[PDB]
Amino acid sequence: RTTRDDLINGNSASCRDVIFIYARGSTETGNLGTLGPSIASNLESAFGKDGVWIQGVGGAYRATLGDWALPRGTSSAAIREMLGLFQQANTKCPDATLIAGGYSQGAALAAASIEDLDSAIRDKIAGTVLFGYTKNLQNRGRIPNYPADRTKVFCNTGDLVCTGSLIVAAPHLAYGPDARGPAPEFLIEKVRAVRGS
Repeated sequence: RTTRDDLINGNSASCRDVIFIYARGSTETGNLGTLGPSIASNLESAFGKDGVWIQGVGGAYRATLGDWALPRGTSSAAIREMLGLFQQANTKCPDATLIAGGYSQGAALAAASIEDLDSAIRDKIAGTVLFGYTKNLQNRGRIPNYPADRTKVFCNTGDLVCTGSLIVAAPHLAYGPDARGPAPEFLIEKVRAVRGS
């Protein structure tokens, strides 16, 4: 299932405890792409189907390859889309713990959105996972204004985007195992750290 709009479709009277917002890579389908579904499945196993809402960044985020060369690593329209989703989560479910993630252009999108986000909302994101982080070198493996302890970066050796080049090499397409194990493990651990249980 490459398309998930649980936050947009969800009833505010029955908010999930955890809301995951994820940005796909360049040219990927739906709003979750290749890695999102694996992460989602594992989050559901941990918090139960009604305990977590999975929301992909769709709308104006078209994941156009060329946009990864723009100043922030994605388009302004895409940043506004993801910011809007964080704002919707905050208003619809004030008590939900947030988590986020992004792959390739989506990782730059996640970082830019989190950087611009109002601190009160940003501080609700218990953990963020980034795969093939295009701004890894430039930002020294961090997301501006966001704590290192809540950030996990998956950058493969040989993935040129992690060392400053906008070129797609084989290691950039090899994040499947991470999305199936360590990424959801990290997100689950970070949520439990603040929510207990």
